[PDB]
Amino acid sequence: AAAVRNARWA
Amino acid sequence: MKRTFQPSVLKRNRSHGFRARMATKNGRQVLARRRAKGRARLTVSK
RNA sequence: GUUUAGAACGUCGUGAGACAGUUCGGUCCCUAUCUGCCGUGGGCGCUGGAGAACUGAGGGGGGCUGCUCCUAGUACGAGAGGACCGGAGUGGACGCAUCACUGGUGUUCGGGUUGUCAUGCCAAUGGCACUGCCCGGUAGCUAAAUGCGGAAGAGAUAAGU
RNA sequence: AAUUCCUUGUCGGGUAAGUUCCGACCUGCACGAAUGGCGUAAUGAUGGCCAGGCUGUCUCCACCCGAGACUCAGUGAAAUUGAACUCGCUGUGAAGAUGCAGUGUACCCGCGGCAAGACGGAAAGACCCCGUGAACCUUUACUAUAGCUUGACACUGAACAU
RNA sequence: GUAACGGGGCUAAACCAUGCACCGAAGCUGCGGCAGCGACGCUUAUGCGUUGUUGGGUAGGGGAGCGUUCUGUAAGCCUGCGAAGGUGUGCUGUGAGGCAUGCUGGAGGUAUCAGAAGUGCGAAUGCUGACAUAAGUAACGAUAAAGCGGGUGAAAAGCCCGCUCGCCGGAAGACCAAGGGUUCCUGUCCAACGUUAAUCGGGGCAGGGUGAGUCGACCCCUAAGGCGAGGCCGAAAGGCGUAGUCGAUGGGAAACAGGUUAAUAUUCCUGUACUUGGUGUUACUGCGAAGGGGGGACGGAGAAGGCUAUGUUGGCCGGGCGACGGUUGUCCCGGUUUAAGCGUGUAGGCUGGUUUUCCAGGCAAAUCCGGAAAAUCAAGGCUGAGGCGUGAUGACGAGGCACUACGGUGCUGAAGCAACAAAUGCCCUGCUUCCAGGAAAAGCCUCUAAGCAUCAGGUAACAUCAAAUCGUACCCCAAACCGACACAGGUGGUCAGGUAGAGAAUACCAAGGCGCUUGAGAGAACUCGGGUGAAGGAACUAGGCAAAAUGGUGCCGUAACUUCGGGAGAAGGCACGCUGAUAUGUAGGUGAGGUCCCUCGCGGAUGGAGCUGAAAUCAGUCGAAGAUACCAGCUGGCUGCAACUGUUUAUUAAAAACACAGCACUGUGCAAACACGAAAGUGGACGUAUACGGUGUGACGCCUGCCCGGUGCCGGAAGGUUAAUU
RNA sequence: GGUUAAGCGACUAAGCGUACACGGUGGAUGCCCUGGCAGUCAGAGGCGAUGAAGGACGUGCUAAUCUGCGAUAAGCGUCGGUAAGGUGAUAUGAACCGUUAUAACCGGCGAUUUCCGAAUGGGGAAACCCAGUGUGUUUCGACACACUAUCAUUAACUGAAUCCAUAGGUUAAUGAGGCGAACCGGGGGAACUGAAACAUCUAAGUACCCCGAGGAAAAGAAAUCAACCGAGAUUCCCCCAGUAGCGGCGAGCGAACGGGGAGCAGCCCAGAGCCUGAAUCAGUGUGUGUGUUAGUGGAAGCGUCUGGAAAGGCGCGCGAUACAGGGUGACAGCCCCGUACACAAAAAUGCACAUGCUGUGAGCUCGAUGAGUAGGGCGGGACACGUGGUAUCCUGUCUGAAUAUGGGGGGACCAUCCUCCAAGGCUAAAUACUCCUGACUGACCGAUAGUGAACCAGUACCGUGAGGGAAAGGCGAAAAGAACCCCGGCGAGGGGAGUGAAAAAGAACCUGAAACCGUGUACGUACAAGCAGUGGGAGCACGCUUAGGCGUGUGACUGCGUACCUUUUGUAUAAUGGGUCAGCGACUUAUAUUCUGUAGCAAGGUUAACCGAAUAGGGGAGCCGAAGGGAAACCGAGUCUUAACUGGGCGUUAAGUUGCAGGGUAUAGACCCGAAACCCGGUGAUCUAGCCAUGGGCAGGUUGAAGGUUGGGUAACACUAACUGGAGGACCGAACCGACUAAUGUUGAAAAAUUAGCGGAUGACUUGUGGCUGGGGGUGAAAGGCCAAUCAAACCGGGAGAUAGCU
Ligand SMILES: [Mg+2]
Ligand SMILES: [Mg+2]
Ligand SMILES: [Mg+2]
Ligand SMILES: [Mg+2]
Ligand SMILES: [Mg+2]
Ligand SMILES: [Mg+2]
Ligand SMILES: [Mg+2]
Ligand SMILES: [Mg+2]
Ligand SMILES: [Mg+2]
Ligand SMILES: [Mg+2]
Ligand SMILES: [Mg+2]
Ligand SMILES: [Mg+2]
Ligand SMILES: [Mg+2]
Ligand SMILES: [Mg+2]
Ligand SMILES: [Mg+2]
Ligand SMILES: [Mg+2]
Ligand SMILES: [Mg+2]
Ligand SMILES: [Mg+2]
Ligand SMILES: [Mg+2]
Ligand SMILES: [Mg+2]
Ligand SMILES: [Mg+2]
Ligand SMILES: [Mg+2]
Ligand SMILES: [Mg+2]
Ligand SMILES: [Mg+2]
Ligand SMILES: [Mg+2]
Ligand SMILES: [Mg+2]
Ligand SMILES: [Mg+2]
Ligand SMILES: [Mg+2]
Ligand SMILES: [Mg+2]
Ligand SMILES: [Mg+2]
Ligand SMILES: [Mg+2]
Ligand SMILES: [Mg+2]
Ligand SMILES: [Mg+2]
Ligand SMILES: [Mg+2]
Ligand SMILES: [Mg+2]
Ligand SMILES: [Mg+2]
Ligand SMILES: [Mg+2]
Ligand SMILES: [Mg+2]
Ligand SMILES: [Mg+2]
Ligand SMILES: [Mg+2]
Ligand SMILES: [Mg+2]
Ligand SMILES: [Mg+2]
Ligand SMILES: [Mg+2]
Ligand SMILES: [Mg+2]
Ligand SMILES: [Mg+2]
Ligand SMILES: [Mg+2]
Ligand SMILES: [Mg+2]
Ligand SMILES: [Mg+2]
Ligand SMILES: [Mg+2]
Ligand SMILES: [Mg+2]
Ligand SMILES: [Mg+2]
Ligand SMILES: [Mg+2]
Ligand SMILES: [Mg+2]
Ligand SMILES: [Mg+2]
Ligand SMILES: [Mg+2]
Ligand SMILES: [Mg+2]
Ligand SMILES: [Mg+2]
Ligand SMILES: [Mg+2]
Ligand SMILES: [Mg+2]
Ligand SMILES: [Mg+2]
Ligand SMILES: [Mg+2]
Ligand SMILES: [Mg+2]
Ligand SMILES: [Mg+2]
Ligand SMILES: [Mg+2]
Ligand SMILES: [Mg+2]
Ligand SMILES: [Mg+2]
Ligand SMILES: [Mg+2]
Ligand SMILES: [Mg+2]
Ligand SMILES: [Mg+2]
Ligand SMILES: [Mg+2]
Ligand SMILES: [Mg+2]
Ligand SMILES: [Mg+2]
Ligand SMILES: [Mg+2]
Ligand SMILES: [Mg+2]
Ligand SMILES: [Mg+2]
Ligand SMILES: [Mg+2]
Ligand SMILES: [Mg+2]
Ligand SMILES: [Mg+2]
Ligand SMILES: [Mg+2]
Ligand SMILES: [Mg+2]
Ligand SMILES: [Mg+2]
Ligand SMILES: [Mg+2]
Ligand SMILES: [Mg+2]
Ligand SMILES: [Mg+2]
Ligand SMILES: [Mg+2]
Ligand SMILES: [Mg+2]
Ligand SMILES: [Mg+2]
Ligand SMILES: [Mg+2]
Ligand SMILES: [Mg+2]
Ligand SMILES: [Mg+2]
Ligand SMILES: [Mg+2]
Ligand SMILES: [Mg+2]
Ligand SMILES: [Mg+2]
Ligand SMILES: [Mg+2]
Ligand SMILES: [Mg+2]
Ligand SMILES: [Mg+2]
Ligand SMILES: [Mg+2]
Ligand SMILES: [Mg+2]
Ligand SMILES: [Mg+2]
Ligand SMILES: [Mg+2]
Ligand SMILES: [Mg+2]
Ligand SMILES: [Mg+2]
Ligand SMILES: [Mg+2]
Ligand SMILES: [Mg+2]
Repeated sequence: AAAVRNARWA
Repeated sequence: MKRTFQPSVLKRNRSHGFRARMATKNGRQVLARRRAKGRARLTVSK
């Protein structure tokens, strides 16, 4: 399995 | 790092053994399903 | 910093919560195929083969400047003050090369020393402990060390005469 | 002020220079007394600020020791991939071009490197919006309901006093 | 990057005004071909010099076909003179296609006209299988380290042997439990497995290997808890639970040393023991419970004392006279080991002891326990290390000679002592102390009931039997277990050598075990782990992040503030090596011989030999440096928050958050409130308001003001309003 | 000719491209079926304390596994069948047994039948542990059998409080326990979904859970319907009819009367006689008949040709109540097994008829005629019917009759009239289903299909567990499975040889495609810019032709030319999709309705169930059409509207109906794939959180509380000094535990770690072994944390193909 990171602008 | 599986024969037989399963009808229904499915190993007991 | 989940203040809301209000804490991945770029090779071509030295089409680098001195305390100015032009000297920044000097390093050189082990023992050595810890140090590499560079001069010109 | 929007408020201290810190001021945008107020020794991998020591943190990097990177031998992946005979510029164009137009440049092919671009790779976007989507949670949203509570009847009968 | 003619270039190759040419499209016209449609000429379901006209096309509508599998046609036809399938070639139709053939293959295939569909695939981050790409690139798994000679082999960096080197040594050693299940040993083999090769292996293959009265398990006994006759409850299922019955992680009988296998051993062998039952004999005889009592039987912390394990030194025995100066010496090396059991009962710990008597108590009884009195004894009893003796004229033992397959085998075999130090082990389930006040049962001991008291049974001494069954190899902080891996991770217990050190830290070593399953070169950038650094010293940066620095013991000295404890190791400073002297090895510790005493022993008092051994001072001496390495606090000042130790988002947040002691409010009278449960019941609690639950606040200090309108809560009940019911 | 100069200049291929040839990899295509799928006709619908289902371990000449079997262990006895061969399979071999009937094999009936499992002597972690009693054994150590669970029922014996009694207790007899597919009855009972939301409603009394029974079950013999005529139990089918109705009158739900069929069966008690054992039923024996469980016979061909082989070809025959099929070296009526027909049972058993016993009562007369019930109030449920004006049925609650001179019903209610007699029971058939047995069938599949499984498949494997769950078929006719030689490591692999029709069938074995990867040849390619092709085109190579030149391959050079799909106003777009190949993969099916086409009949058309030797025929029950208008009564080629229409609305000349095909619509999953979720039943506290029980661990070094003693002080204290003491969620710091900072690593050594530092380290510590709390629940010093790498509602299965106006 895995995960994600929203470093992008909100 | 300690994982989810720590072997214990006494605990394993007391939890899923033939006599533990057959004590209740719900476990006895598991045996009926496994007998109907034709499982080679009915319970976890050796 | 903003921009998650934690928490708190003020504020809003009955409340859950909310606030370009504020406070504290809080995971930034990718072994380069292609283009591009910096280097460095292989292949073939250039009309016999081969070894050298060149011409320079073309391309790139480089192009900064201060302060003193002389001109001259002259021109200018009542004075206070104070040059143009031109010529010297000495710096800053930048760049290149170099290690003679000044230094760094020099776990491959020499020495001192702690603990312990070994070489039968003593003595003398060696191993290990960050090179055990230190003191020095050749060559090399290196800068903070020291040499050099920016130009002058032409051609055609900009604005302008 | 963990609270002050205006705001880096004003004054003082600290610095060569302090939007932070410390002391005050009160003008409390929008503090406040057990959703505690103010103080408080000690404690804190607590937050902010200052000083000494200390240093390659930095001015400004140099050298050295190892492990990789490089070469040889052996074994031998991966994400990705429409197909490629996969240059620059200007312009155009589902509006930021290796592929179109024009034009320039460029012998064929490796190796070591750097990551500017291939709107690079990763994951049917978490922000925004939408669906008469989902879920939890809140309440004086709706409709109910467990529970709690009221009375009648039944279980439950007979004297007396008001 | 010229970039505002597409470019070149142009003074007309621009613009303006006239012309005549030419170029220019799938438009138009020619010359063929196909198809749709309209009214005709004859003929017309067909069709004819027809003719006119139309034919871009998504969504979509209409129409006509191809091909695939199957059924009828088809018990036909095609086919070992080569069917289907595959792979080429040729021809043909507007198309989906069709026809034929060469080769492959070796047994099916199927005309025609109808019928039926799992009837046509490039996409769906489609599904399954196969194969690419990156790519011979990354990686080959801790930087603890390897090297050589020899051997085996087809082949050796990796296997075997040997000699060095390096690593661990509170582990990276040894022994277990749990867990695994043969991985153990031997032989054999190198496909696959091993991140390379491999002769090797935890790989393949074939054999062998696990021996118990005493170790465990089983067994007896109970804890939490489970199950649970009857029982209670619940639509059914079922839930709870009594008597009971299970359930160790706990309590209960007994074995040690030596030797031995390729692999097992407190299990086999040797030697020497022990225990519980059964049976028999003999003697003496009150036995007896589903009963009673005792016992089992229990905390934390701390303090020593007595010991042993163990270590050191000396002595003794054996060996050595040194590859290079010295080494017959106070020299060097090695050894100096012995259990359970039995006897003694020691240091020490605990308790007064012994009779008689009574008694509504211990569910009845009791001779026991618990009570009441009286007498008399100055003791007695219990427990317990260790030592010593025995075990043991034995075993073991350096070494020795002979044989032999490097093993080995056989024989022999000296000394086998003392002092000192010393545990975290033992005495100790003790002692002392504290509050938070620290299992059970059975075995065991004792007491009597009923039921026997000739008997049985009990006690004692012999003899004798019996002690079954199961586990036992091996790994067990790891390549064998948990992590997909021969995985830098995790995993409980036991053992605890030397030097230095307070120490189980740390460094170097012993025993023992390893060098981590790809290497060999090269010595770029860059990256990682480190070393050093002129001068400056936080100018860096959000921030002294990181690094550097500090670091020990003794002594001196130490502020604000404080809850008087602290702050405090505050800060700051001084002394540390070696040698000698005091004092040839001191103070101290230990303590033999000897000499007295004993109602006599493991005795007491003297006594000081011999060992062990700081600390200080003085003097000398070496270095730049003596806490020299490793190891090992940076410090101070102001301030916010939280009192504090603690807890928390396993896997980006350890905080000011949560908890917290304390405080207050409120509920709760015990069949308590409350909570879990359709209920029974259970928790609360075997507690009782000095208690419990809920809520908020959050040590401590000083304090906590005003509002009851709103919303809740509490109390009242006259009136208004109001359900079922009648 | 030589020397210069200028111009031009092929030949090079490290490699690459295209074409062709030859291979490798791979297992598609085709062919095949001892496997599946759907059915038809029958049978059989249970097994079990006489120990089941399902297993464990054993058992052979046996090393493993499979299949059998159970210590009598691939088997023993007996009775039949049958027999010349035979000791199950992988799977040979060895050692043997048989051959005319005790080899073997098949069937009937027995014997044996370890251990676990309802499991039953007790216990237990299933295949293990521990007994008691009694009988019988003796080698005095022991040994062998038997019995000993619980509950229900019955009968004995004993036996409390408590005098009898009763409860209770002890025996002894019977019975029940469990397993199993669907169908059936009953007790409980969803949600997703639909309503384009969502409450009533729908889904649905479905899924699921629980209880019980049978081969069927259930229902069942009118207090029923009808309507003034009548019908006459129940069940099932076709109609009636998507009608009447129900319904936020929305979605949707949905009869009955009556008719046509299948099949029909009626009785008993509520009581006594007169008769009498009557009919009938059940037990059982006793035969017959017909099955079942082994079996027997079963017709008829040769020659020649091709070919490895004949069943094929070409000839000439023969059988057929047998030309159903299978096998045999290619396609067999006559080769083989069978098939059609004709036969068979020692023993067991089914079915049916008859008969004998054991029960069982038939008939007649006179009586009797189901009361806390009907009904009612309240609250619900069931009837198509949701409270509505709601009859009828069931009742949680509260009441409560009449009783034949009486009650019930006739869809509110009343009267009248019909009809029936509740409050006690029994009852076959027609109906539903298939775990299982046998035979047969298919415009069903043919190894990615068909069961998940054609193969040692519910296996390997995954998960703690519930549970999930694969991949994998083909040599040839016969293994004749390659003797021997050679290379190699006493290998692997390969070359010969040999076998065979073929090895171009060699076990990596039928056919062997494509992607992909090679070797060879031809051509092109090292000054050349881009979807890589197209139009033109030299040259070279090559095949034909005869010089007409065509054909093939390559292609210098040149004009033109920015992939495909999806989604869009618009994509070369720097928007989505795709590494490639092969295989698979999406508009179907059922019913109804409308329309079109077509066929038949026609003012008619046509049947459905069912019957039926049965695609025929029967059955016209019904359905549509020929007449409409109106709300309806009604009227009618008219009718309604209105008082009435000269009117107006709707109708009146116009052919339909039944098949078949097709286009739509409707209900079902409805073209395929995809949610996050909701609901139901289970599995998880071997991880983690808390708690419970029982054990363990915490080197070393400091600080020095209370208290105590001894002084000083006080009248005594207090106070003070010294010395003892050893207090603490005390200090420093290893083990141990935590995880604050930074670096590395992030296709990890590791799906959270390592290195250097960091905090705690006698406690609210830490740890071992057990135990307990379970999913709207747990647990939580509280973060929405944790509850098996998953948590704002775990996991598994089911509803389920939820739904998806979206892609
Ligand atoms: Mg921030
Ligand atoms: Mg940060
Ligand atoms: Mg970081
Ligand atoms: Mg980065
Ligand atoms: Mg030099
Ligand atoms: Mg150096
Ligand atoms: Mg030595
Ligand atoms: Mg070293
Ligand atoms: Mg120097
Ligand atoms: Mg100039
Ligand atoms: Mg000039
Ligand atoms: Mg000018
Ligand atoms: Mg501000
Ligand atoms: Mg200021
Ligand atoms: Mg301030
Ligand atoms: Mg406030
Ligand atoms: Mg308050
Ligand atoms: Mg702070
Ligand atoms: Mg400082
Ligand atoms: Mg290096
Ligand atoms: Mg790949
Ligand atoms: Mg490109
Ligand atoms: Mg552009
Ligand atoms: Mg490269
Ligand atoms: Mg980069
Ligand atoms: Mg909207
Ligand atoms: Mg023209
Ligand atoms: Mg045209
Ligand atoms: Mg067919
Ligand atoms: Mg062909
Ligand atoms: Mg063949
Ligand atoms: Mg299809
Ligand atoms: Mg390589
Ligand atoms: Mg690469
Ligand atoms: Mg590499
Ligand atoms: Mg390694
Ligand atoms: Mg070697
Ligand atoms: Mg070492
Ligand atoms: Mg093995
Ligand atoms: Mg081994
Ligand atoms: Mg090999
Ligand atoms: Mg092995
Ligand atoms: Mg023994
Ligand atoms: Mg044993
Ligand atoms: Mg023991
Ligand atoms: Mg119970
Ligand atoms: Mg019971
Ligand atoms: Mg135990
Ligand atoms: Mg104590
Ligand atoms: Mg000793
Ligand atoms: Mg010498
Ligand atoms: Mg004593
Ligand atoms: Mg062992
Ligand atoms: Mg061993
Ligand atoms: Mg593993
Ligand atoms: Mg551990
Ligand atoms: Mg350094
Ligand atoms: Mg410096
Ligand atoms: Mg310096
Ligand atoms: Mg700064
Ligand atoms: Mg720091
Ligand atoms: Mg301080
Ligand atoms: Mg502040
Ligand atoms: Mg975290
Ligand atoms: Mg953290
Ligand atoms: Mg608080
Ligand atoms: Mg008030
Ligand atoms: Mg109030
Ligand atoms: Mg076929
Ligand atoms: Mg809806
Ligand atoms: Mg039956
Ligand atoms: Mg026959
Ligand atoms: Mg009646
Ligand atoms: Mg009633
Ligand atoms: Mg009602
Ligand atoms: Mg109404
Ligand atoms: Mg209504
Ligand atoms: Mg009603
Ligand atoms: Mg396959
Ligand atoms: Mg083949
Ligand atoms: Mg060229
Ligand atoms: Mg072209
Ligand atoms: Mg498409
Ligand atoms: Mg694109
Ligand atoms: Mg893609
Ligand atoms: Mg029609
Ligand atoms: Mg008919
Ligand atoms: Mg009719
Ligand atoms: Mg009219
Ligand atoms: Mg249709
Ligand atoms: Mg549809
Ligand atoms: Mg502490
Ligand atoms: Mg502390
Ligand atoms: Mg934690
Ligand atoms: Mg990093
Ligand atoms: Mg893993
Ligand atoms: Mg500490
Ligand atoms: Mg929770
Ligand atoms: Mg939150
Ligand atoms: Mg989790
Ligand atoms: Mg939910
Ligand atoms: Mg599920
Ligand atoms: Mg559904
Ligand atoms: Mg779906």
